[PDB]
Amino acid sequence: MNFVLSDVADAEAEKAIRDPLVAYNLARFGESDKRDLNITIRNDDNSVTGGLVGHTARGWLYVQLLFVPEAMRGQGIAPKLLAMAEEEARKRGCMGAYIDTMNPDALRTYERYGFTKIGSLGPLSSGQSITWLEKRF
Amino acid sequence: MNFVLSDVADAEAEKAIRDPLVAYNLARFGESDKRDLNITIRNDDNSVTGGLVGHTARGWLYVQLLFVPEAMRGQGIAPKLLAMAEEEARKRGCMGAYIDTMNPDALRTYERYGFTKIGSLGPLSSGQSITWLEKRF
Repeated sequence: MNFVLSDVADAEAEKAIRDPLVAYNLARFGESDKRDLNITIRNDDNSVTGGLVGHTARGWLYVQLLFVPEAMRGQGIAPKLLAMAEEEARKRGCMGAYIDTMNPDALRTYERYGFTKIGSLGPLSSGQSITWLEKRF
Repeated sequence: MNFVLSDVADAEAEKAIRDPLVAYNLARFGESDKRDLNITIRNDDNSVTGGLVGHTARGWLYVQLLFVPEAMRGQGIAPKLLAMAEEEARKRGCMGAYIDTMNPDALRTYERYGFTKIGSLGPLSSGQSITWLEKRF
């Protein structure tokens, strides 16, 4: 058996590791019910300028990406995206949400919104920390 | 400005949110130096049967996926994959590694290896918890 180290992206190799791990997790822990949850912010010509990317699985919303366009900052837009995601997650029957960040301004936004820190690590090479937060419904 | 909720995967929409967030993070927090780190376990005909998928960024190794084939379990293979990843991460000048799991047997493996819990949440709908762990070099 050969153990091969690589530093390049490879879709087929990554799939060949992900698929059996997913199958293993299904067999052991039951259905994940993984379902995407995105909110796009779109201008007059339907272009995506920002939004939220996440998903619900195993009763929890994970927010993966959130971007607010420069022109729309300081205007409750990030909280609006979080509120739209939470509303949809509650509809799907979720028990809570989680989120992570290295940005102190995003961290403040999430905390004001109602997330509570669950752990952190750092520093990163650039001096920031990663913080994980949850919000139980 | 239109806020559009969706529950289907969309590469172009997700890219249109990820790219400016990456550009924002570069401008504010400097270079990430994101670099893939994979280890494939390959049989005699070069097929991937398992391995580790991760990356290094901002001084830290993140292990995203780890799968050991059924025939190779209870044989120090998951620790071997972690050791190969750590060796490469140290070479790249990383300060530490982090990892997460909902599998109590994977959690035990990671703890024995030398990871230490940084936080957790749960329960999930299926009854398990998510645990995050770190290992500082």
